[PDB]
Amino acid sequence: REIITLQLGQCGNQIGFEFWKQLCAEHGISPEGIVEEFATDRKDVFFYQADDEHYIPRAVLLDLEPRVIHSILNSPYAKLYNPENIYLGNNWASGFSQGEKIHEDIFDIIDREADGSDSLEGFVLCHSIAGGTGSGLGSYLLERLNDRYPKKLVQTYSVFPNQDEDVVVQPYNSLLTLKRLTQNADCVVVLDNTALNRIATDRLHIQNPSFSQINQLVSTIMSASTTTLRYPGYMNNDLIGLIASLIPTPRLHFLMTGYTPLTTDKTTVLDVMRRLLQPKNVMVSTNHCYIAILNIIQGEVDPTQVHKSLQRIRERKLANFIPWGPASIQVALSRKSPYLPSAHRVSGLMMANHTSISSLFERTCRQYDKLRKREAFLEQFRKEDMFKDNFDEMDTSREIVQQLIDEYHAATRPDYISWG
Amino acid sequence: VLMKRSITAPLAAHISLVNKAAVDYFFVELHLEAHYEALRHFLLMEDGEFAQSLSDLLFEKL
Repeated sequence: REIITLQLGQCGNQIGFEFWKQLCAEHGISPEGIVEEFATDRKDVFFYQADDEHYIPRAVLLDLEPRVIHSILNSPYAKLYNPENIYLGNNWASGFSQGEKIHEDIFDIIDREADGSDSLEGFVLCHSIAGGTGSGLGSYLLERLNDRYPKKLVQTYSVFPNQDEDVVVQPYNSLLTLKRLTQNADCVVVLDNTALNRIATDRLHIQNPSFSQINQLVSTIMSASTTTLRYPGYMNNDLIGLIASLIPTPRLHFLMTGYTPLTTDKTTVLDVMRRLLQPKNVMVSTNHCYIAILNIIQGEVDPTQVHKSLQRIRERKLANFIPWGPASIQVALSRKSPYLPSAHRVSGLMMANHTSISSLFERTCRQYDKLRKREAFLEQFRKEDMFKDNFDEMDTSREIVQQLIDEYHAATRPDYISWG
Repeated sequence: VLMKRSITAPLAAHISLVNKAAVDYFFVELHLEAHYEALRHFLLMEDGEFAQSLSDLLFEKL
């Protein structure tokens, strides 16, 4: 419905500014907030209706030790948004305590936007896990939103720390943030930085500017999630109607991501469905089984080829699902976005609950367990000591993620009617 | 042969012109092609922000 995006950390403010620039380029808006003569669309999903027909976007700009936020200010697109949400480290405990002291002022900032809106449906959190300023601060702030607002939804557009490492404190930070994500979030969209870097090196031969193209990829994915909301469709124009179909139980809420044009910075639909089932198109690097598969496409589509192609993917017998529940591959169609150049006309996206992410979680679990038992990589930091003299929250997060991996591998079995 | 072949000639030439111009008038003057994609928004409940607001309020009563 109405969604306010929340951005924290330097990387998170970068990807939020990239998202707002992508939505300025997508919709008929100037970088001043002026409505254009070709703007009809719904623009009350992220844009607050301002007084001179300005669709001023709903953004909360929060920073911790700002360096790149000055460059975000140094732009003509910093006059498009920012309806007075302004405010002035490298560890999870440090960022957690730094958010802990300033919680009242940022909560007043959130409260201003909360009473300002007519309605609200979800919170978008854009920041990186174990990224320093994002980690710790994001987990504390996530605790505060779901403590304060149990009436709304939480979605997290996040990258997981899979970059093959010097910072050695990152698995502890990721596990603590992961405990907060498992019990205080309803949906987390997980991507691998290595798979995105492999695709970026596949399309062109870049070495250094991978991050900018990854920002564009997350921008297109985040706009692709709500294109059916901003532009009139039929179904999953409520976010919860989309989120409900993939999640069987509120511990398994992590979604695979795939996008079928891979040179992005006409074709038959069964072909791009089979293409989207590839891990070369999936943005994440024993037998694992999908729990539920639902896919989005917006582009040049034949309206009658949908039943032919869904029959063809059914009788292809290509994906092997989960034997306790009656899921389906669910085909949903959205509108291709106008007011922007329509190139690479067929564009599809998949959101599916797969147990293959349990292998990546188990790799991070094994790395955490090894570095924790060796105890030469946490190194007893003063922020970690002042946060916890006894260091039992890491053990609690270990217990939570051990339960999660057990739930994962029990869901892969046909015995998940009883709890695991 | 016996058949009309010079009496039907100024007649069948008029029937087709009449029917096609009459169909043309509806579309390009009265916008009949827009009324279909108008009833489709409501009566088929195609459009968002209308069905999610009508059914949600109505079913609270029963």
